[PDB]
Amino acid sequence: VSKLWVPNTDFDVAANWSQNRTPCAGGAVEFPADKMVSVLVQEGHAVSDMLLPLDGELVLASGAGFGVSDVGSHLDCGAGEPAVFRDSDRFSWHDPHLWRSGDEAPGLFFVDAERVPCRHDDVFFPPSASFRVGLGPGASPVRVRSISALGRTFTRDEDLAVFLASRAGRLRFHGPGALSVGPEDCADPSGCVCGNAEAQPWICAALLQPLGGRCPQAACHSALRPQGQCCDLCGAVVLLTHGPAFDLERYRARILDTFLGLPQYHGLQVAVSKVPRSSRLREADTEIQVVLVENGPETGGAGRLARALLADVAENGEALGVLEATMRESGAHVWGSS
Amino acid sequence: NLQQPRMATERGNLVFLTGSAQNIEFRTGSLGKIKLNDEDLSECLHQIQKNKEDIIELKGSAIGLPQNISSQIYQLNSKLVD
Amino acid sequence: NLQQPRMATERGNLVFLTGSAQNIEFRTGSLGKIKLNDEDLSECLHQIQKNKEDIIELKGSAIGLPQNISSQIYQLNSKLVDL
Amino acid sequence: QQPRMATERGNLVFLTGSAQNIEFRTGSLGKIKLNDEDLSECLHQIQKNKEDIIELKGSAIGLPQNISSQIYQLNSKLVDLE
Repeated sequence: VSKLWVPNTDFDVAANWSQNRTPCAGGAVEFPADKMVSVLVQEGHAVSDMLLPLDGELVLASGAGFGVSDVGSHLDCGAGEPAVFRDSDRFSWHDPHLWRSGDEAPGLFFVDAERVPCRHDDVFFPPSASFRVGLGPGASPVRVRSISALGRTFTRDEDLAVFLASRAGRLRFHGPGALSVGPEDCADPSGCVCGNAEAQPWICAALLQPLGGRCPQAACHSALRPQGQCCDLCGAVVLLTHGPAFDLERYRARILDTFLGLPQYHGLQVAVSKVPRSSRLREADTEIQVVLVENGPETGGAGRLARALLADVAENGEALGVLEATMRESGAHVWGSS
Repeated sequence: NLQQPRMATERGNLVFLTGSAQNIEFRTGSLGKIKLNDEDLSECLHQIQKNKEDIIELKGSAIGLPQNISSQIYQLNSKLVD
Repeated sequence: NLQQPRMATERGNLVFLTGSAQNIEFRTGSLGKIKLNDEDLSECLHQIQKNKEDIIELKGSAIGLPQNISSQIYQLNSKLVDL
Repeated sequence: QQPRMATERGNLVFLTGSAQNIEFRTGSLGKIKLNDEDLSECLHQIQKNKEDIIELKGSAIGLPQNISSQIYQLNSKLVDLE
């Protein structure tokens, strides 16, 4: 299970410039002086003036170039208010939408706390783009299985601490949080908890930061909040008591291939993972949480699929390794302003 | 209060600028060269040292003695005509 | 663009190309230095100028030498023989 | 291993990989200026010093065996005459 970093600090990407205005031919460029950043350049740019960071680097890949500003096709860019590089400290490790999972499949989604890297995940920062990531305040030491960056794969804390302290690491990793690696594998067929329960307040604070930190209300009464999810949603949650024979990967493929392929379950999305059996503040037990969400204007497809899952357990629970299966569901859909 | 390094267009020329006490350095790997039109700069700058050493030898030869051989011979041609 | 001063890459190499009748200039502050790998530019230029001035005085001394020096030694000892 | 324009405390470093080069290339009338000093003029001055030294060595050849000793036969017979 690989987690890939989505954003970048590339020069030729409009979103990285102040209010999405990329530098135009023959114009002025400014990187904020005190911002430490590594920027990958891949295209040619005619520049009249460019202020570099006090501590940083512009990497010149194949195709990269900087030339003087002429006047012919430069008249447009002219004297129009320099392009400024956006704050390159704005990317948080605990932001769910900055990570992409290698297990993504049709009809499958993941709760918010499992969208950031988990304990047994392999983290990849793509070398095709420069990056910078911050480990937020508090944010108890992130520990993953491995971190790949700059063509290297760190599996030992000794190698990682050397790189993170070096100038190459400090150009790309900042923040007070601690980062570590440990090569252990899960090896439990019933799964492993993501391990981000203690960091969930920081994961949700990063996710809800564009919204002032407040969850938007779900469009249903008695909305559910599954384990690892930041805000309420509409749908159903099935909790399985797993026996020693439960194969979490096979059971997840069972829902995706056997049930979601049926016509009466079209347009439904499922999230399957082992979660703590409790939000209990003190060292609780585990369960298999199945989150069922129906997007679009449909019936209780989530509740109907939830009942089909309980029926499949009542019929094949012994062979599937499920000892007990409960469920809960959200209420009626609200059509106005909540 | 440190001045930002700057790349600018100036009278049609590409210009790189640093602050009061900030350097501009060109650094290659252990097997790389710095060239100006196929000429290796490191060998030209080493020629400065070779030129310095050959001048030291020339200063110690018949040319250079802060009273020239021409000066000494001039003195005895002087004294013997006298 | 491609005819005017520019900085580009070529198979891993960093290339500064001035083009015709234009310059690529690197300027530091009053107290800054320019380093060409391990060589200091200003330190090199000072030695170039010193070598140039030393060559000028060595060249003027070589020209000022009489072409008679060997004849002058025998001249001096044909008079010492006379003495 | 890619070329980069790195900065540290306002210092500007053009850094190149292990076996890569930093190559200045000029056209007709094009110049590379390092703190207002023409790089090509400096390389030519090194070469002119190299060639002026070669000729100065040639003018040092053909000089007497070593006139330094022949200096102490000048004053030796000046002391004789007095």
